[PDB]
Amino acid sequence: MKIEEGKLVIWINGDKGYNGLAEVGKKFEKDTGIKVTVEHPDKLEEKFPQVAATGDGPDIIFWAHDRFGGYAQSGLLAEITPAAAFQDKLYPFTWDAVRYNGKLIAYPIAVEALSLIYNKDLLPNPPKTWEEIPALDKELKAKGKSALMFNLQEPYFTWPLIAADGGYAFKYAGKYDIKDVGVDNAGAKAGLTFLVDLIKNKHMNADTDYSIAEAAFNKGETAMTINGPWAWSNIDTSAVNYGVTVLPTFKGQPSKPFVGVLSAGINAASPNKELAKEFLENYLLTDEGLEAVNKDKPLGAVALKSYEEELAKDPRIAATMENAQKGEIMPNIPQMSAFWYAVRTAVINAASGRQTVDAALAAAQTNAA
Amino acid sequence: TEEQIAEFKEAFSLFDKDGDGTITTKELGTVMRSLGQNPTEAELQDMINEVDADGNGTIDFPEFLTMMARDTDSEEEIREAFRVFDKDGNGFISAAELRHVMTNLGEKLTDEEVDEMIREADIDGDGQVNYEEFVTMMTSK
Amino acid sequence: DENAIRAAIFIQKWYRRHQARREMLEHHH
Ligand SMILES: [Ca+2]
Ligand SMILES: [Ca+2]
Ligand SMILES: [Ca+2]
Ligand SMILES: [Ca+2]
Repeated sequence: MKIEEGKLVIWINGDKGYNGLAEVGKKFEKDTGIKVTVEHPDKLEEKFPQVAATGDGPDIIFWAHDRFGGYAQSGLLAEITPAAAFQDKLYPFTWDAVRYNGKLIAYPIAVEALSLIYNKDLLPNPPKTWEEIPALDKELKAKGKSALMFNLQEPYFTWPLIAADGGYAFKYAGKYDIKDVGVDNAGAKAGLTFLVDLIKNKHMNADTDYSIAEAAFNKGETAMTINGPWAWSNIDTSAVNYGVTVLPTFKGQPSKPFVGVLSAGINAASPNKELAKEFLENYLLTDEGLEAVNKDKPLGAVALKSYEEELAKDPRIAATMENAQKGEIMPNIPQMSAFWYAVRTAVINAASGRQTVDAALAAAQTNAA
Repeated sequence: TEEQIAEFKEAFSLFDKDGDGTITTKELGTVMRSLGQNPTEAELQDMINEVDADGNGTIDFPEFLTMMARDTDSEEEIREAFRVFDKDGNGFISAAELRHVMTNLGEKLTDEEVDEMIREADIDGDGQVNYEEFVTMMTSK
Repeated sequence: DENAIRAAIFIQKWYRRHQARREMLEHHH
């Protein structure tokens, strides 16, 4: 309903296992006296700031961590107090996704990142290396196929390669440095130059977007794409004989995809902060709690070590984690908006030609302000 | 709000199927008949003259936007939208009825997306969307 | 009135929200 002292109200997006989360609220209600209402309102991540301290928010909100930094800056999130021994149960790198001004402000739940997706019928062994991809495309083009198609319009999709040799968004101990912006170092330039030589040498096309690349891979026309777990469901339906694996290296260095951590925050205006902590620790963030959620809709890879090791028996899950651990935590600061717009323009202009990779990156370096 | 402007531009595109920036009466009648309605050319022309401040025979997006802004009882319109989905009048929108209308409109959804739209709308978990559930989603904005 | 156009826009909202939601989960458009 509205927030009431002695009950919990939870917000989580419609695509997650909210009926699985409601089962965990039921068990919590069985054990304690405490009722739990799991809700999935539309646009909850937009409504939370409008409504947070008027009593019509939730005690608990699940979202991608990168929105929580803005929330924390507006004073909407309680500071979280998990003991050192609770924190050990989760992979250490996930705790770095839920800090703001050094303070913990959410519980990590699940982890997502881009991976290399490949057609095992067209390419039984995936390339370990970005550099070996052009040759592959020569071989596949001679069979009427192509090596690789992924979305070239969104910096989120091309950033794994631009970052591999030394690029980054803002330099990370436990706070971000909005001065130190790594889009113009030699690494970023070498990464984007390779991407651009791919297009120049006609191994990829600058206009390819999400829809174009998904259709191609799911019809068996290209041997690889780059995508996240959200995309597996359409690939299953396609019945393409596909694998999911670690991203190709570049100049011997791992591709560095952005990491997104589904996290649970506690409303700073809540009179149920202790019950919320109790519900999240040792009900949700447990093998059986994350399982009830996963059985409703799959979480992908999880922050909780013990249950990830079970889920990672699926090698697509193992691959998502392995790419996450090699990746860059998406900054949760609001200057990310300037970074996004800056780098979207640089890539489209550089890839569209008539724009020096060196020039576009210099201007993108500036436009983060 | 600019987020809502974009949402309305998408709604504009449903009618402007050739994407020339204008809505004709032919484009209007194509969508309404896709929804099982039976308008005359006169009712089609009237619907467009009401919005077309230019006098040319078409609605452009500024005209469309000005009109969307202009309110008191959207309840009727939402009820009318419910009734179009609920073609057998049994009080519940099923996956089949959702798919029926979306395919009539040219909206591409996989079976899983249809099922997922049903699930999220389906507050009480009976597997179908009743009127209050429909209203909950339609009024989020 | 413009009852029928508004009703049709309302009918389409279900698809707009699902589409916008899907794009954000797939990190694009
Ligand atoms: Ca037109
Ligand atoms: Ca006009
Ligand atoms: Ca029915
Ligand atoms: Ca229902």
